[PDB]
Amino acid sequence: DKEGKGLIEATLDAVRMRLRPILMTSLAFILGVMPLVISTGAGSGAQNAV
Amino acid sequence: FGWFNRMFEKSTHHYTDSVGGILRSTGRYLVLYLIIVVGM
Amino acid sequence: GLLVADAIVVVENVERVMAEEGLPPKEATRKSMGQIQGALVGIAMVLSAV
Repeated sequence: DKEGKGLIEATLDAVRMRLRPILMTSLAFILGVMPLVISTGAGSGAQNAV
Repeated sequence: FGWFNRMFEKSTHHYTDSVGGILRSTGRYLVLYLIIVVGM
Repeated sequence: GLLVADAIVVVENVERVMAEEGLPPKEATRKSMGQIQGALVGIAMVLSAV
């Protein structure tokens, strides 16, 4: 649209210069949500299933 | 200094170029995403 | 998790149009939240569906 087109060659040029986020954001999770799954289970049996 | 090397290489040929070679194919992911959806 | 998440995008966005195209300060994110314009705001007008 507003920028230079890419039927197949803009879906690749885009998914190249900012994968960092979608790899470190969906990673700042994983282990920030893991003190729920394990490391606990004593005071909260609900942090497990949450 | 040298750490970014282990992922800057895995971003291009191991990802972006193997990402071309997935709609360079398409085909089978019509049934793989239905073995995944109805399998779910 | 999500409150940590969507902040990262505008933060690393300065690492794009400064470490890539050179130009320094308050312009290296000016036209960057333009690709995340409605992908920042009009998001959970509809991911606020569940």
